[PDB]
Amino acid sequence: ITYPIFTVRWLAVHTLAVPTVFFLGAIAAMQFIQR
Amino acid sequence: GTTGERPFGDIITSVRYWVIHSLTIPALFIAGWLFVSTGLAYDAFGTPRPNEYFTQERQELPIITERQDSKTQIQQFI
Amino acid sequence: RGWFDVLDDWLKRDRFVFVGWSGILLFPCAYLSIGGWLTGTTFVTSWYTHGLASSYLEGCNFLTAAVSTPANSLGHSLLFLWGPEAQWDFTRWCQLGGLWAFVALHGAFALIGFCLRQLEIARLVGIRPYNAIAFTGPIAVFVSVFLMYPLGQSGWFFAPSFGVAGIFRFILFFQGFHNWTLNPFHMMGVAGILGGALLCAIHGATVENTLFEDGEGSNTFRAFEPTQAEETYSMVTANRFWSQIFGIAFSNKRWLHFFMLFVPVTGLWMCSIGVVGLAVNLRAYDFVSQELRAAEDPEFETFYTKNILLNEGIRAWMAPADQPHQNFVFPEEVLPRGNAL
Amino acid sequence: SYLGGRDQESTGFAWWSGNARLINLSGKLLGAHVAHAGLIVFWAGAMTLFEVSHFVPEKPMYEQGLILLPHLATQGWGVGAGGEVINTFPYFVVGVLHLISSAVLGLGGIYHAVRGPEVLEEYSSFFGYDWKDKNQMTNIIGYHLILLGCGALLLVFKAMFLGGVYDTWAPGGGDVRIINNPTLNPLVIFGYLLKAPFGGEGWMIGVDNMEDIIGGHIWIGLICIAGGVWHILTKPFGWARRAFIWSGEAYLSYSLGALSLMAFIASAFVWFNNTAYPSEFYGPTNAEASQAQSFVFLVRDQKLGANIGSAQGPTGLGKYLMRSPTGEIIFGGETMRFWDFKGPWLEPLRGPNGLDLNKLKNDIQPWQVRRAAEYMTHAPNGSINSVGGIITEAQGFNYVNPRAWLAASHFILAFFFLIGHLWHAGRARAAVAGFEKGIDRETEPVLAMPDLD
Amino acid sequence: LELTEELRTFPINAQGDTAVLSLKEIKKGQQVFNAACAQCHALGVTKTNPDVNLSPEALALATPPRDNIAALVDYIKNPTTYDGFVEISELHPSLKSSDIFPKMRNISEDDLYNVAGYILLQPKVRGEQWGGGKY
Amino acid sequence: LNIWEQFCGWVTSTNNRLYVGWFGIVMIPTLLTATICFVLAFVAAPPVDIDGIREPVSGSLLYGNNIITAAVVPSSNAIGLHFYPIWEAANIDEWLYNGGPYQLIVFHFLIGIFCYMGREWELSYRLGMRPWIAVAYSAPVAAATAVLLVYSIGQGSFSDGLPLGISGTFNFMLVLQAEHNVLMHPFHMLGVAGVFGGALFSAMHGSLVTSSLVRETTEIESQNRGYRFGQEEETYNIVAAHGYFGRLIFQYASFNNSRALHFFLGAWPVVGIWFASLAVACFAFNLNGFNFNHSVLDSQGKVLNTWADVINRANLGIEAMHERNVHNFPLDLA
Amino acid sequence: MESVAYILVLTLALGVLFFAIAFREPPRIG
Ligand code: CLA
Ligand code: CLA
Ligand code: CLA
Ligand code: CLA
Ligand code: CLA
Ligand SMILES: CC1=C(\C=C/C(C)=C/C=C/C(C)=C/C=C/C=C(C)/C=C/C=C(C)/C=C/C2=C(C)CCCC2(C)C)C(C)(C)CCC1
Ligand code: OEX
Ligand SMILES: [Ca+2]
Ligand SMILES: [Cl-]
Ligand SMILES: [Cl-]
Ligand SMILES: [Fe+2]
Repeated sequence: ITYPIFTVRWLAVHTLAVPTVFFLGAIAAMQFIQR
Repeated sequence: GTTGERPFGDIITSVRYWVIHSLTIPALFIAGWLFVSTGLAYDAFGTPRPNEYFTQERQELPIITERQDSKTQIQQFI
Repeated sequence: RGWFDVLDDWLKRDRFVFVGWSGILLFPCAYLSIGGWLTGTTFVTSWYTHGLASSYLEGCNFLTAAVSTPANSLGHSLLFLWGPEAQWDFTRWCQLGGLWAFVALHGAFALIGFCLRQLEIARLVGIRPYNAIAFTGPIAVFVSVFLMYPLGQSGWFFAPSFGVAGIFRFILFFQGFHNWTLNPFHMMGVAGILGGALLCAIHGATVENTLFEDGEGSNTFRAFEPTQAEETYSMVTANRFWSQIFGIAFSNKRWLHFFMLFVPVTGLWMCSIGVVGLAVNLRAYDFVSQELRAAEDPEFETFYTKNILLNEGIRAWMAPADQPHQNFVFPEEVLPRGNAL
Repeated sequence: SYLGGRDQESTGFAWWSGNARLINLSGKLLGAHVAHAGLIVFWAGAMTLFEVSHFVPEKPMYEQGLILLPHLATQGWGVGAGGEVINTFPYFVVGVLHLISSAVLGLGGIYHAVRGPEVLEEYSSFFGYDWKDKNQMTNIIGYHLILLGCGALLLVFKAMFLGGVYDTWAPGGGDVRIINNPTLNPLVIFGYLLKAPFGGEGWMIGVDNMEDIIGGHIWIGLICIAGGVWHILTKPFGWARRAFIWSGEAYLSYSLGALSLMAFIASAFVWFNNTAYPSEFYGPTNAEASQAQSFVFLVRDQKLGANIGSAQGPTGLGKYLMRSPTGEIIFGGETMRFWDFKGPWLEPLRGPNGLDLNKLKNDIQPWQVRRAAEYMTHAPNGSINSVGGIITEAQGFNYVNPRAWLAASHFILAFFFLIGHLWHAGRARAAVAGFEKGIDRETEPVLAMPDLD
Repeated sequence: LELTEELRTFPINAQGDTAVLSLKEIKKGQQVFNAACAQCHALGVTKTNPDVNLSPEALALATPPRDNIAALVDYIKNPTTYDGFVEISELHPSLKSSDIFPKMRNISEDDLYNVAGYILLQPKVRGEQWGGGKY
Repeated sequence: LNIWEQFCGWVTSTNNRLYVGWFGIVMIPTLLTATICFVLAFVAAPPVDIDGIREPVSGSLLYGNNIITAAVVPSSNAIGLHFYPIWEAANIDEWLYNGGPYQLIVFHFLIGIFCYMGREWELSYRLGMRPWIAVAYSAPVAAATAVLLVYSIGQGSFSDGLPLGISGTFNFMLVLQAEHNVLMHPFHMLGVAGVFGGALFSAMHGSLVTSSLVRETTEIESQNRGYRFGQEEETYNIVAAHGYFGRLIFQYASFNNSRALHFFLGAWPVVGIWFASLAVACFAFNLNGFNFNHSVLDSQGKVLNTWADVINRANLGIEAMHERNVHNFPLDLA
Repeated sequence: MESVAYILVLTLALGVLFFAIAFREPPRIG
């Protein structure tokens, strides 16, 4: 029943997700802007 | 069998996961939106802006010529 | 315990991703060069290396976006961020090369870390590895195209550039400048991969064609307790099927699986030793025959001499635009044009 | 005892294979098709309701990249002369009459799938149908074939009575003309079927002189009617009872064949034909544009003062007007392959032998070249997204030529339907033979057979 | 360069004067270039007559010269050969021939004024293209 | 018993060295004519003029060319899409100079490759198997549809569209990049990922059985020997192979049951290549992979170089050099 | 000379294509 919050996989899944949706946002921002 | 930690289907059915992801997924998305709308990627990463490729003195498709001091050549180009 | 055994009781736990005592070389070097590559597609660019716009920031929609290369006038120096060239500056670094240097190097150092990894779990469950033997297909492609092809030639501009179209340039590089088709070491590799693609397709068919249907249902995916010693496909009806249709048939169920290991792994290894001939450009584009009476005899008309003039269509058309290092500029009547086109 | 419903474990089928709970359920299978035929009709209006209001009538019809509005203009809902469009209001009302007809076709597919009865058969002895009472299953094909042939006669009552169908062989470009004599005589129309499927002859595709099209749907209407009242009145025969499987899926695995058979031929009506699909509305084919590239450069060099014939090319052959293998004087260069071209323009350049040089000089009028100059720039050559011409040309104009943009999109579907026909015929032949779930444990049929060697 | 105003200067009339053109009329001039000026003038080449390129090496040589954009909107009003000898309004889109070429109905003089300004701004920013395309 | 049932009852019988049954009745004659004509056209066929002007291009081993360079060297551009049999030729020298034996090893071969696809069904009904192997053979029979028949229909003549030979296969590809651009096309790019996955999934599943095999021998002999063909006990434990490839990636990344695994080896290469074979069937009607040339551009309007124009500067050069005589007119849209 | 060198190794490869079909050993079940 008692399950720990942070583990190795909390750091394994946040790495390549914190730089994912920070890069998703960058792509959207890049797309709106024009020459 | 089991692995020792909380399963994913029991993670996203918790309200405690989504109060920590109502101001976090659009927090990190807007942090990506300000990375290029403020133009920080033009100065931190080395990209040219799409009006400052070619200058008045330069039209000849810039290439590294010397090997030893490439940084100096790059600085010379603008 | 001791000092080291407490660490070896940590990394060999049943964590959900297995971290691995060989994984400390992998997991730094495999998050970089995935995430090193994923900034090179978006943010850092070419156009100071060989005059190309190859980023999402300049705006190419991923089917021509790539972290490229260093320049041709730069040699084989490992652009090191703290290196001579680097001068401890992020900018310019990537702009003048980096990445691809960085990503290439780290990727090469990992692929060691993944093949060390599947050796390491193979002892922990005691399983007799062949995946590390079958990873010698994939590791001999990487270290002999992205690593040992440019070190025979000039510096890492002629190495392939990391993207879907950056590879596609390096394809049409190897058609024109080397004729990488029709040398025999590449052509075993097409027998390796396309022969490998049949043997997983034809083996994927017959296990779904000979089933026992123990259940009273309809779906064939059920009734298969993993802890089941009786074998779920026939092999007696499947041998009777292929002895009649094709005439030859796998008459024992092992070496049906060893052949599926063998047929694309020795395909890539024969393909790996061809580009090391291309590294010093021992191309075998030329036949010693079939050329002297392509010179003396206009009556001798064949596909190979038709094909060898197509490669001249590469080497004087894209080479001013591929390599602006030499500033090749051409006056438009030196280019090989066939006719009205 | 049963009446389980729709789960994994009452029927043995999973969440995928997500119809085969309705093989034996008669009533909810009717709610599958009526919701599906409401969905085909929903696209059929809303594409044209999107095509109109993305239409411009001054620009030609193939330019804006639209594929249903050239189907309408073949029947001639308000086209003036030469392919100009005079009225767009019959194009608007034909889709709203499909947009409103999807909603009443949408009520059936939700009543018969949810609220209506599950046992379609058990009722007033009409529908029921046990995929195995053959006499009943032929009556379903008989009810459709008297309605299929009555839709086949709806074209000829459009052509011979209400205005007329469009005709590209009309003098003065092309015009709707009310067809006054379709062909009944079967030695040329059933003689189309006995022809070669190759170049030259062109089995069902080269079907020029438009009054043979209207002769088709007289002859296809008076056979589907007479086939429709066959299958009401009689049963299948003795040989057909023992040659054609006779069950649900398979009894539905024969529609994947002759179909995949249909859109193979429909991937060639839209690719080679120039009279069932006009080039003024769909755009030119591959055969038309390559003749047109040679034609506009002929009349340029004719007007530039240069004896056409006497010109050898770069190769020894004639640059403009060489001869085909069977004597008809054709256009030179790479256009030997489309030497069978029979479009509406240059048919006033056809002499007795072929492209005749008494009339190839002094009978090119300024209408003829500017049609072929239009088809030369509008050749079927495109990208995935929009960009026309050759790929080594830069992106300027955007044009996919919806002959070519429709021919592949049926050929993806005509190939795929030959797959699932062959894939359903496997489960068909293992339906009545009982090993659809695999071989037996105990009675293995291979062990009864002897050794090979 | 930023596409400033004084690189978008070009002589708009016959032999004596120029004008300044703002940014947004070029982009609808670009839009009408990719609609009606489009199927026979991709990259400045002319696909039906293959040596009537829109290069200013060759646009000056057609007499009277086709660099003045008031002359160039007159040469889409009244198209001609290189010598001004005969009209080619049989064979060319025009406003004289709108009944023949129906695409020229939804157009104005000022909708031609910017595509005349568009077509010679393109060789001002690139040298090989609007030319042979392969130089 | 009956005279015709003695036939219909020999040919559908299982006990033969090859199955001759009813799809084989079309197959066995009309494929073996294409076998006999292929060995003779490879050896001593006179040259055939692919270009459609005059130029008889040789591809037979008697005429000085290697087995890499030999070909059946396909039919002429002047016949187009005409049915050109051996009898509508006025002589066989007129046949073999003008594209004769290519169409004999196309219409015989395409009939014989479809009846094989029916014959692979027919024994699976004639045994107890569930018949889903004709649909698995519908993937490399589609590659025989596209570059032999389907692409040569929509392009025009039967000239373009060989693989017939070795170097002529490589000549056909380099022009199909040149003419209409194979590479940046999303059906071919989906299709090679089926083959590259099918390269790996052969080497993955074939490793993981040969890894997790049980002990039944000693080290000095072969480990391929100790069991007998036809046994009912599984030679490798599937629970050990699942929790090793599971341990490699993560636990739910690996197929817990092997019967679902073998559907996936018979899915990923077989759904892949008939997207790649529906690239060429889509390429038949000149519906080509997309051009990103001149896409990115300065606010000046100056062009910016990409990889795509660097592909195009390679692609225009094969287009400006191929078929070096026949083009009299500035577009290659024929 | 070379022309019989290809036809030799071709038909010697084709001979094993006949021999492996006919003279395959019989698999025996146990
Ligand atoms: C007229 C057409 C038709 C009809 C009515 C049926 C009817 C049936 N088929 Mg079927 N089939 C057909 C043609 C047809 N078949 C063809 C041509 C193929 C080959 C592709 C298949 C392949 C197929 C499979 C693969 C199998 C069946 C099965 C079945 C049965 C269950 C259906 C089910 O559960 O759906 C299942 C539906 C899904 C799982 C949804 C999948 C959706 C796909 C992936 C979409 C494809 C892409 C699509 C174009 C969307 C693009 C979007 C874009 C933005 C990218 C049912 C009797 C099953 C059977 O034997 O049961 C008796 C079975 O296992 N079908
Ligand atoms: C052309 C597409 C199509 C159609 C018409 C159907 C139709 C049907 N499927 Mg089905 N199916 C499809 C695709 C389709 N499917 C695909 C792609 C899959 C794979 C995912 C499945 C998987 C599947 C399974 C596994 C099962 C069905 C079942 C059914 C039947 C009854 C549905 C039911 O009881 O739930 C009722 C559903 C609801 C009450 C939910 C509400 C949804 C509403 C009704 C949708 C329509 C709303 C619409 C927008 C309003 C229209 C406006 C109006 C003015 C007309 C029904 C005839 C079931 C069956 O066999 O019946 C016993 C069943 O077991 N299907
Ligand atoms: C493929 C189409 C199809 C089929 C075969 C059926 C079949 C059936 N429906 Mg049904 N239905 C359909 C579509 C279909 N429906 C649609 C689209 C709707 C929504 C409007 C309904 C709504 C519906 C209701 C509300 C009921 C049925 C009922 C019935 C059953 C008894 C029939 C009866 O006694 O009617 C009697 C028949 C008549 C009085 C004759 C009227 C015929 C029509 C209105 C004249 C027009 C015909 C037309 C011109 C033909 C050409 C069509 C053309 C426009 C394309 C029967 C099984 C009943 C049922 O399920 O039992 C409880 C029932 O109460 N249906
Ligand atoms: C699409 C509508 C349709 C459908 C689904 C059916 C369905 C059926 N009809 Mg039917 N029929 C129809 C329309 C239709 N009919 C029409 C319009 C007519 C009027 C002419 C008839 C006249 C009719 C009679 C007179 C008979 C049937 C029969 C049958 C049954 C078996 C068919 C059979 O074995 O022949 C399949 C054909 C063969 C096995 C012979 C081979 C045919 C050729 C040689 C094969 C080559 C085709 C080739 C690939 C394509 C080229 C086309 C051409 C050049 C040959 C089946 C229930 C039979 C039956 O059961 O009696 C009631 C029967 O005797 N029908
Ligand atoms: C099967 C015969 C047949 C054929 C060859 C055609 C052909 C044509 N029709 Mg037509 N039509 C038919 C039946 C047919 N139709 C029927 C039954 C109807 C009523 C629904 C119509 C309604 C109709 C309309 C309303 C219009 C056309 C139009 C057209 C033309 C262009 C559309 C097209 O590409 O057709 C594609 C044709 C096919 C895909 C038919 C292929 C079928 C093959 C030849 C036989 C297959 C048999 C099948 C496998 C069953 C086996 C038999 C079984 C017993 C064994 C074209 C000339 C349009 C046009 O442009 O006219 C001006 C138009 O306006 N037709
Ligand atoms: C008006 C028209 C026309 C005319 C006519 C018609 C309408 C026709 C049709 C006709 C027909 C009417 C056709 C038919 C065909 C048939 C078919 C297509 C069939 C098929 C089937 C099959 C192939 C199968 C067989 C078999 C086998 C093989 C085995 C089993 C048994 C059996 C026998 C079943 C045309 C074209 C000119 C054009 C336009 C329209
Ligand atoms: O010749 Mn052989 O080839 Ca493939 O393209 Mn179309 O026609 Mn030519 O082109 Mn670019
Ligand atoms: Ca206008
Ligand atoms: Cl060539
Ligand atoms: Cl030409
Ligand atoms: Fe297996």
